[PDB]
Amino acid sequence: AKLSMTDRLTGLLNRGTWENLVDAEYERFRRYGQATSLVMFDIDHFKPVNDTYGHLAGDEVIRHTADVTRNNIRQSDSAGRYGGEEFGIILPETDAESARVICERIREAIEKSTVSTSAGDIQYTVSMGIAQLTETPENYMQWMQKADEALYKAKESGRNKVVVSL
Ligand SMILES: Nc1nc2c(ncn2[C@@H]2O[C@@H]3COP(=O)(O)O[C@H]4[C@@H](O)[C@H](n5cnc6c(=O)[nH]c(N)nc65)O[C@@H]4COP(=O)(O)O[C@H]3[C@H]2O)c(=O)[nH]1
Ligand SMILES: Nc1nc2c(ncn2[C@@H]2O[C@@H]3COP(=O)(O)O[C@H]4[C@@H](O)[C@H](n5cnc6c(=O)[nH]c(N)nc65)O[C@@H]4COP(=O)(O)O[C@H]3[C@H]2O)c(=O)[nH]1
Repeated sequence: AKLSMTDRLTGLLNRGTWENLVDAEYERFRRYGQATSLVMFDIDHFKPVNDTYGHLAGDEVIRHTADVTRNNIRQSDSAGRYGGEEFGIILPETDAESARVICERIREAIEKSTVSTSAGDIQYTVSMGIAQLTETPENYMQWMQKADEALYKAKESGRNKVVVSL
């Protein structure tokens, strides 16, 4: 019964469990210094999508996003549903430049997608933020903060894009 750890709608890890994994990777880094990156991404114009096509359509968009993610990342990477339309991925042994590759592959897969819903045929995009862990963040939440900041820049910078935290 691994139901305590997963999000019902997407099947991905839930926020609580995913964060525990982020914290575990953070401490592993503090000890060993391996390249490791974090991704935080959101579905673009979600509210508008939800308002326009209905919440059921929105759920399908969320489920498809999770499916694209699940089928596009390594079993050693860890994806989680952080919030309503927000997702996160832990990418161990992966530096910033390498993270951009998997992120772009996901971005493109989503961009080329068509969510066949009962309300209509939808096309959407995602904004993504990447933050490779450095010695600066003093706890895992400050690491998450850097990725979230990169995500905001991606959204404000045009959306349907990947931004790496500098
Ligand atoms: N373009 C690209 N896509 C990536 C990359 N890493 C992961 N993916 C995608 O995400 C899935 C990851 O599978 P996995 O759990 O690592 O499990 C993988 C993997 O562990 C193993 N495998 C396949 N090719 C390689 C490889 O070139 N090197 C290693 N070490 N293992 C491989 O077999 C499974 C095959 O999975 P897939 O059907 O290919 O499905 C793959 C793959 O299409 C990547 O570096 N580049
Ligand atoms: N954590 C994580 N990192 C990722 C992922 N996708 C890409 N990267 C990083 O970014 C580089 C992407 O290389 P690529 O152009 O996809 O070119 C890749 C890829 O196309 C192929 N390859 C490796 N593994 C797989 C695989 O599992 N499935 C498939 N289909 N191809 C693979 O060989 C090349 C191996 O590249 P790398 O030396 O591993 O270096 C990789 C990898 O370390 C991912 O899903 N998760």
